[PDB]
Parts: sequence; structure tokens; C-alpha cells
Amino acid sequence: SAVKAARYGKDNVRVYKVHKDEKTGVQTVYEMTVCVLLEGEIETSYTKADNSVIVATDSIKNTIYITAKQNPVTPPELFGSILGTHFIEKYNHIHAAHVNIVCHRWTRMDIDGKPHPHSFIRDSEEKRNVQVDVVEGKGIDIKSSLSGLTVLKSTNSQFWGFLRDEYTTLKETWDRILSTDVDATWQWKNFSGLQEVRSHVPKFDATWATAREVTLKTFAEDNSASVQATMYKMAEQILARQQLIETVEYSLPNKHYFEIDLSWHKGLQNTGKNAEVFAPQSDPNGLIKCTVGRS
Amino acid sequence: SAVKAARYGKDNVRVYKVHKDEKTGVQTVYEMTVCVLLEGEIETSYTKADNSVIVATDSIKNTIYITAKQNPVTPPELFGSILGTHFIEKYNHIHAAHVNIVCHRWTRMDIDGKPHPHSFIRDSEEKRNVQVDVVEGKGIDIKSSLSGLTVLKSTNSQFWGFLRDEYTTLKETWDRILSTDVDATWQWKNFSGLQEVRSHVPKFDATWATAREVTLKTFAEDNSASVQATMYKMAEQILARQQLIETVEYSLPNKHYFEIDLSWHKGLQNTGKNAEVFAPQSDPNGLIKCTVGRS
Amino acid sequence: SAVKAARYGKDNVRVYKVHKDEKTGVQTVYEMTVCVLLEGEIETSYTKADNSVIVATDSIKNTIYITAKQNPVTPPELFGSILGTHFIEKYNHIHAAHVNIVCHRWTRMDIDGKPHPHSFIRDSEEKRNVQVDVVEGKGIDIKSSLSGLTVLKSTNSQFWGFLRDEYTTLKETWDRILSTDVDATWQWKNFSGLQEVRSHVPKFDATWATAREVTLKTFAEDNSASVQATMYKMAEQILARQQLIETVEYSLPNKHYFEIDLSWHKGLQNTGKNAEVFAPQSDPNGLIKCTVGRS
Amino acid sequence: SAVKAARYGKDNVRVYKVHKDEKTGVQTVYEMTVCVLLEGEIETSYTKADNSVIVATDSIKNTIYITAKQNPVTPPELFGSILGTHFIEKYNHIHAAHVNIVCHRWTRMDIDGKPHPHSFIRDSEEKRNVQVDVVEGKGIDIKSSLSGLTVLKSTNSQFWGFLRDEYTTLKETWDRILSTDVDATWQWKNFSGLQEVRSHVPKFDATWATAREVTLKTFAEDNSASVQATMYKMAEQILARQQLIETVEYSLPNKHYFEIDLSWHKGLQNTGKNAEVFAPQSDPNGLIKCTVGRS
Ligand SMILES: O=c1[nH]c(=O)c2nn[nH]c2[nH]1
Ligand SMILES: O=c1[nH]c(=O)c2nn[nH]c2[nH]1
Ligand SMILES: O=c1[nH]c(=O)c2nn[nH]c2[nH]1
Ligand SMILES: O=c1[nH]c(=O)c2nn[nH]c2[nH]1
Ligand code: NA
Ligand code: NA
Ligand code: NA
Ligand code: NA
Ligand SMILES: [Xe]
Ligand SMILES: [Xe]
Ligand SMILES: [Xe]
Ligand SMILES: [Xe]
Repeated sequence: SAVKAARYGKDNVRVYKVHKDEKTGVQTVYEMTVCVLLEGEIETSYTKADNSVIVATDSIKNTIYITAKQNPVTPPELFGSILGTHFIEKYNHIHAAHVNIVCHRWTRMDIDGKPHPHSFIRDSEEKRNVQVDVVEGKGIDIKSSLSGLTVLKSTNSQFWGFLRDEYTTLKETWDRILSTDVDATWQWKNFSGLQEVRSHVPKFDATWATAREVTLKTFAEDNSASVQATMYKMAEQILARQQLIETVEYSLPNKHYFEIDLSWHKGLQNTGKNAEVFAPQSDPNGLIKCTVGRS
Repeated sequence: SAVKAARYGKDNVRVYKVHKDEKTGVQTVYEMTVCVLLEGEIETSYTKADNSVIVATDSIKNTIYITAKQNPVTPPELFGSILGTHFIEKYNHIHAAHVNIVCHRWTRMDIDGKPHPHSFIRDSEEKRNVQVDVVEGKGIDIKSSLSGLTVLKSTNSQFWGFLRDEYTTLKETWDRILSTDVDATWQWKNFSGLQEVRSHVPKFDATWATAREVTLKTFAEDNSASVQATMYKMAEQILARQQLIETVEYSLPNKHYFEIDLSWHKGLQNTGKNAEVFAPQSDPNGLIKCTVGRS
Repeated sequence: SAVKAARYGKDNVRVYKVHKDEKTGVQTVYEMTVCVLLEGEIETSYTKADNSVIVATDSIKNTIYITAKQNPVTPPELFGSILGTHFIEKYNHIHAAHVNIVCHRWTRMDIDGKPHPHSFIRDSEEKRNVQVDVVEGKGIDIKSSLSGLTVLKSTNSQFWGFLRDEYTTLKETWDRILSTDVDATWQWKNFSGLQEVRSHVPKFDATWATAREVTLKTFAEDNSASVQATMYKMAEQILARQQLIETVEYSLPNKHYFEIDLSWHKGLQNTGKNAEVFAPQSDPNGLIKCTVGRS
Repeated sequence: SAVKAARYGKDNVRVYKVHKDEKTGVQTVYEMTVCVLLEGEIETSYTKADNSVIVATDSIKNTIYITAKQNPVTPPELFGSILGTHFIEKYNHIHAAHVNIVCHRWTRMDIDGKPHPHSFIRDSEEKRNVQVDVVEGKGIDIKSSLSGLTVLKSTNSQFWGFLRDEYTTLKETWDRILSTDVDATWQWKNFSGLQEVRSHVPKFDATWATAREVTLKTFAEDNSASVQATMYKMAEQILARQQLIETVEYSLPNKHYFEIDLSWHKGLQNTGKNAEVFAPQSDPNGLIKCTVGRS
């Protein structure tokens, strides 16, 4: 037998950083969960019990904190690239670093119509994420994403004209509820290294904001023919607005809300045009994915 | 042996309701999870296998949907009181109904600065809850609450002057992070029945809004001497603003963020006044509770 | 306003302890999650910012570890009583301690038919729990429980003869699936203090074992007329076997498995006597409770 | 823009099946969660709102139940292959089916030393899983796995001789706790189609049993030099025992248990050779992966 692939590191490293403006007194907080996995010439740790090749996962944890102390942690695409580059430059035998960052929301509170200098609220479990793969001699590959964005529209969704055969019971509909949890990923063109990532720093926050705005507006305004058709419209617009993105991937559950027939009870009308009370279904759920790229 | 207490019913009943304004085209959605447990002369179902006394839990589920179809579901204090009253009036041998409702957030989306007529976002897992106990001959007892409100302040929290003995290692501090998940419950004076609950309908939403506003403002503005002292200030203000509340209960975790000493690494300074990077602790956590009532 | 009730302490304290037999080489591990909340003359910490009355929650955490180092951690009823007693004896102004312990399973592995001296498996998320309330001048109240015991029987459950009215759609049945997660609590007679708890130490493990055995056997063998009737049989037997128990409480979800009518597809028969494939329902669920005591 | 990749289907489909032996009266239950995603000539559903190419996800759900009614559901490798093949054969324009199955444990109860005919317990959240990819013209690729197998050993784990530099604080150790949640996957050689999968049916259950047995024995008996070295030993043995496996992948968290220095309290000795009470750490955790194949 032989080692075909190996990676190891530290997962679930929670990090908080505060920035204090001494002039204004305003404080800004960042909180992340970080994972770093390394690859390289480490096979002998597995095959021969040779620990000399192992950068301890505990040391990887220390490095994450030290790097956060000495560098900006925002945008996460930059922080991830700094962190990954560190490992491939410091250790001759490490040739790839894989950095995953989940950013948690701490939104500044408004008190009496004014932004508070040092108080924050977690407004939703929506996350902003990055996956950064730093590979020696091959540059830096960055996938940016938003996830956990949960939305619902109560009308202006349709689903008719699908294949009907002996396995089909679903009725066609011209008016239904559509609800989903949005997972959207945009993949950047390969960057040659840290200098190039630094040169594009302003684009990271702007593209995240654009992706979020396009997702929300398209969901709200599209008279949806299907989840498939609506998600494609979203992806098309993001690619049109940022030339440095190569692909956009959406993964969307279809979280079903079922009509409840109450006619058995005193002829009560609660279906079709009379539907007011519905039963949200926890499972099963549709799952629709697509990756959109350039012509 | 004898049955000392018994209750049974249906838990985890998910309900969605839509209201459609035909004039404006504006739609408003409500989504809840409901639990209903009944008590009464039902001992024989346990002791003698006498099912004749059992209103099937499946029927309780049907009743929740029918009641939602025929009545407003907001404020939840009203809906819960209607639902509980139904069971004690319909069934001679049922003498108490216990209704728990969790309300999920569906906040109307703003698209291009305008409120959208039929599109909604889940902005946080904060819940608004009610517990309604309807007891035949003893009226209606309502506890209203908010939960899952997660906040953090990065300064203006202190903790010094506590008891020090041979079990104590904690250092006194004049500047720390304070973060918590707020669970706040206000208990209404007993209501004589549904007519009285109806008479106070406007107070329910207003008191929830007040409780939330007082919680946020006090947290943000108090130069906190302890979680204990800050929570008491919150409770005092709520009781002052709504005479129909008898008690306010807060239950607050103290979610710790620890300093990280980096001095071992090239003399790096990251403690006390130089603290920038912290380690959020998943566990253990302080847990502080208090119930405040009137003199 | 006035403080009506207050308690505070440390939650989610994870503790592991190993016992090493030097003679045999056999090692035995225990792992728990502990919560300790205190009450007493502490109102001034809330009302006047007087921290002098506060035993820091951090110190409570230290105390849990020190107490585990110096005492047996099994049975948990004993450990909880030692821990609670410590606080009321050490601190003049603390008058009640509330200790909750969750015990996690680490079951010794069998390798090649022999018990391994130092290797363990988590066989299920079933827990053994204790709640110990130590109140100065009023002794020690102990509630012991098992929870997270998940079982299913595929036949020998019935449910017919229930109330039928205009809210009822449920069909009577003489053969159904019954599945539940068992939560069972036995409450001990009040103990005068630690000496009395020590005197009954062998009864704690034996009663837990009896409660588990009675639950499993009764579930498996009863031709169940309802969840209500089966749970009562369980409780009756436990009370008969341990005179020092005052009450037994069961709380049982009814986790539904629905028939799937496939007749629309080529006349396929999958209901009643022909039912083979079912759809487990995540929600809603029946919830049935009862507390059984002595005549 | 263009669709680069697309797949869609139904996730989280819970299925239960019972087998009844009429001769012996013995019943056997199976419970799974199933996901099926399809690929093929479906781009126009995304780009042109052409639903005619869509097999509704609701119909996919129906198909899972019908297929379970008409076929064995065990071993899951066979059921998954039947299910996937169905879609590529039935629908001309569907060219790949991806089937994921999670099998839940229902272990027959022993009552008074005898196996019960129709009563079952969930002994742990350990799962047996399959991923089956059925691709038209390219056969059937099956990855089998076990996950959620949680183990701990209290001694006979070491970790010394790792790289030490200015980022390192971890002390070398010759005796530590090792605990992990095992995720192990074995990938079968490509099968030409359903006939070939059928021909190997007995190997599926036997290989799962072997993988589990090798994992447990190696964990228990290895005087572990590192997680890396121990996991490699496991993988090597599985590959030696089943020639139809091409690769074995392990993914193992290192769930840390930290010593607690109690020396500050009355010189209490609880480190190194005197360590008895430890603090389990919820996060962060080491994460170690490896894929082992043939020379
Ligand atoms: O077994 C281990 N492997 C590792 O790579 C490691 N790093 N820190 N501790 C460790 N333990
Ligand atoms: O065992 C049961 N008890 C009940 O109260 C009930 N209600 N519906 N089905 C039921 N099954
Ligand atoms: O606000 C606090 N209250 C307490 O009781 C406590 N104990 N440790 N830290 C603390 N912080
Ligand atoms: O938008 C939808 N897309 C689908 O593929 C589907 N299948 N059933 N319902 C559906 N809704
Ligand atoms: Na390198
Ligand atoms: Na009544
Ligand atoms: Na005392
Ligand atoms: Na095909
Ligand atoms: Xe969508
Ligand atoms: Xe607080
Ligand atoms: Xe039961
Ligand atoms: Xe391991």
C-alpha cells in the first residue's frame, strides 16, 4: 500500500479581533471560525511514525492567532491568503495550505437612531465564507461564498409543464410559496500570489455586496418559473458585474409548504385561491444546484 | 400506585398563515411552532386502558389548523388564549390546556429602498414566545418572552470586588468583553377569560417592543458592574412601563472571550490594554438568573 | 421593584476522570457535564452592584474540578450531593445549591471476546442524569433519570376506542409501529444530609439498572393499548421494586411512522396488512406525560 | 454565460421498511435517509424556463418509495445501484444519477437473554453510508463508509518528536488520551452495471464488518505514535483483506482532553503521572486525513 493523498491541520479555531479607533472612540469587532489543513512531504508520518515532518496542529492554532494579531482580518479573502502563504513559505516541505474561514455577523447596534460605538447584535446566522487554496508554484485559488440566507416569497412562484408519467402525482401550479436557504459561491480567477491578491482588495467586499444584492432582488422580483430558472438569472447577473469571477455556483433547497385540505370539517375552504393556512414541511426537500460560467 | 399528574397532546406543530390585502396587494406572513398539552379527567387512559377519555393528539393537531384558519394568529397571546379556551369549553372532562407558541421571524424585504409586497427574510433566529395556561374556573395565565437575542459589547463591562478565597484564580478587571443570549420573560396578571384578554390586545405587541428596546438600550449604555447588576436595571424599567406585568425574569449566559497571551512569541503584546485578539470559549459558561417583581 | 428569586453559577462544565488499578492494569473512565447554580443572600449584587457576595462562577468551575479530584464521581447521586453540600457549608450566605449532572457513556470495548483494559466506545447518546438540590436546613432532594433511550417496535401496538367528533380524522388501528425516546425520572425520598446519602449508595446504581430493565422489558412485551397505558405499567413496576422512590415521571414522544398509499401506481398494495414501506415523520409528534406516586 | 454543471433532485427522504417472516414470526426493520440527484440534458430548464425536461423532485420521492417496495433495501450498495440505474434507464435524457444513503441503527433487543422478535433499540448514532454514482456508459461507482463511531483510549497514545520552532508551545508526551470520531470510506472498483453489483452482494456486508472490526482492534491495540501512524495501519489492513477495494480514506478529528493544573490549590497534584481529572475541549480540534491505495 501507498499514501495517495494526505492533509492534516486544525479545525474549528474560533477567533475574535477588535479594532479601536483612538480618535473617534469607535470600536469594530470581527469574529471567525478558521480551519487550516496542510499538504506536502509528510507521508513518512503515516508510514514510518516519523513525526519530524509534522508541524503540530497545536502550532498551526498558535499561528492563526499570531497572524491575526499582526495583519488585518478583513476582507477574509486577504486574511486567508496571508495565512496560507505563511505556511508554504515558512516550511520547505509543506507545499499546499487549505484555509477555510467562516465569518459570523456582529452588526453595530442603532440606539435612538444613532450607531453605537461598541455594541453589536447577531442579526441572523447568515455567514460570509472563504475557501483559499495556496499551492506552491501554482498561485492562490479563492472561492468566496454566502450561506444561511433564508428567504420566503408568498406568491409569484409557479411550477407547471414538467414531465408527467406513471411516477407523477404532483399537480401543476400557477401560484405557490417559494422558500430557500441560499448558498452561493463565486470563484475568482487564479491569482499569482499575495501581491496580486493585495492589488484587488477593494473588489472582495464589493463583490460580496453585489452577490447578496442580486440574490435578494432577483428572488423578490422574478415571477419564478422554477427554482432552476430563477437561480440562473441570479448567476448571470453576478458574472456580468465582476469580470474577475470565473464561475458562480448556487445550491438551493426547495423548502416545501403544503396546502391543508380542511373541507372534511364543515366544508371549510383552504385550498387553491382560498389557501391561508399551510403546513411547513421539515423533510424531504428539493435540492437544486447549478454552476454557471462564461461562454 | 396512583396517577399524581398527567398531561398529553401534540408538540412541534408547524403552522404558516398568510394574510392578503386585496386593496393594496400587500401580503403578510406568520410562521409558528405550536405545542398543546391537555389535562383533566383522563387517569383511566393510563390505569385501565380506557381510550374513551382521549381526544387524539392527531385531533389536537387538526384543531390547531382549523383555529388558525378561523381566527387571527397575532398577537400570539390572543391566539394562544383562543386555542386553549377552545379545549376547556368543547370537552366537559378537559379542565386545563397548556399552549406554547414559538414565533419565527419573517421580516419584509426592502428592495431599492421600498418595502416589498410579498418577499421576506429570516433576520436572525431570535424568537417571540408565549406560554398560555387556560385552567377551568381559574382564568388565563400568560407568560410572554423573547429568546435567542444574541449581543456583544467590546468594552464598558467590568467585574471586580468579588469574593476571593482558596478556590479563586479569576483576576479582577475594569475592562472586558460582555456577550450573552437574552432570554426575557414577562408574566401578565391573571386574566378572567377571553373577553379580558381581548380588551388588552394592543398592549401585547407594545410590551414586547418595549421589552426588546429596554434590553438593547440598557445593554448598550450601562457601564456594567456585572451581569447581575445590568439585568436588574433592565427588569426594573420594564416593570415601570407596563402595570399589567407582575414579574420579569431574565436568564443570561455569560459567553466568555479569553485573552490570549502571545508574549512567548517574540515578546508580542496582546493582554490588558494591548489585547486585540481573543479566543471565544464555547464552554463552560456563566449562567445568571433573576426574577424581579413589585415591592 | 424587588428581587423575588435569583440563582447564578456555571453551566456546561465538561469533566473527565480516569481511575487506574495498579494491580490489574485496568482503567475506567467517567465523563460528565456539570451545572451548579447557587442561591442565598445575594440580592445586593443585583440591586446595589455589591460584588462582595458573589462567589465567582469561575471559582465554582475550579471547585467542580477540585471536588472531582478528591472524591469518587460515581454514583452521580453521591458526587452531586458532595458538590452541593460543599457550597452551603463553605459559604455562610449561600443557602441552596442546585447541581445537574449529565453522564455520557464510555463503554469498555470487547476485542476478540475479552474486555479491553483501556479502550472505550460511545454506544449511544443515552444519558444517565441527576438533579440534586441541597437546601440548608431542609436536606438533599435527588431526582435521578435516564434520557435519550430510543426504541421502536414494529407490531403489537394498537390504538382504538378514542373520542371521535367533528375534529377527528384519525382511523382506529389494531396494528401500528410504536417508537419513542424515553425520558424517565425517579424522585428519591428526601435525605437528611450527606451521611444518609452515603448510607444508600448501593441503591443508586441498582435502581438505575432496574428502571432501564423495566422500561425495555415492558416496552417489548406489552401489547400496547396506548402510550398512556404502557407507560403506566412501567412506572408501577419501578415503584414496586424500590421503596425509597416517591414518584416516577415518564415523558414520551410518539414518533409517528405513516403508511404510504401506493395504489395510484399500478395498483401497488402497501397499506394495512400489506404495509411494508413507511414514511417516518420528523414532526409533529405526540407528547405524553405522567407522574405516578404511591396510594 | 453557460451552464457548466447542473444536478437536482430530492434530499432528506426518510424511508422505513419492515420484513416479516410468516414462519418464525420474526420481524426485521430497516431505516434510511436517501438523497437522489440527477444530471443530464436539462440545461434548458435553467436557461429557457423549459420544464419539459424536469422529472419533478416530488416524482423522484415517489420513485424511492416504489423502488423500496419492490426490491430489497439491503445491502445499501445494492439498493442504491438499483435506484440509480432506474433513472438512467427510464429517462432517455438523464445520463447520471447520484444516490446517497444513510442507514440508521435499529438493533434487535435482547430481553432475558433471548432476541426479541419485533423490538429494537438505537444503539448509537453510528451510521453506515453509501454513495452510488451511476453514469450512463461508464458503469457504477460505489463508495461505502461508516461514520459517527466515537471511541476513546485512556493511555497507550504518545506524541513526541514533532517539529519545534518559534510557533511551538506543545510539550512532547509519552502518555495521553486519544479520542476520535471515525469516518472511514472504502471505494470499490468500478462495476460494469447492475449484474456485476449483484454478483458481489455477499462482499458488501462482510467488508463493512471487516472495516469496523479492523478499526476497533487497531485503535485498541496500537501503541499509537500519532493519529497519522495509527490510521495508516487501519487502512493497510482493510486493503489487504478485500481485493475489490481500490482505496481507503480515513478522516479523524483529534478530540483533545487537557490536563488541569491544580497545584495553585494546596499543592494538589493532577499533572503528568498524577493526572486524574481532565477538561474535554469542545474546540478547536486536530483534523487528520489520509487516502491509502495500492502500490
Ligand atoms: O496525533 C497527533 N497528530 C498531530 O499531527 C498533532 N499535532 N498536535 N497534536 C497532534 N497529535
Ligand atoms: O398512544 C397514543 N396515545 C394518544 O393519546 C394518541 N393520540 N393519537 N394517537 C395516539 N396514540
Ligand atoms: O458578570 C459576572 N458575574 C458573575 O457572577 C461572574 N463570575 N465570574 N465572572 C462573572 N461575571
Ligand atoms: O422549482 C421546482 N423545481 C423542481 O425541479 C421541482 N420538482 N418538484 N417541484 C419543483 N419545483
Ligand atoms: Na514550502
Ligand atoms: Na371543560
Ligand atoms: Na451556608
Ligand atoms: Na438515460
Ligand atoms: Xe430561487
Ligand atoms: Xe447583561
Ligand atoms: Xe411506550
Ligand atoms: Xe486513531
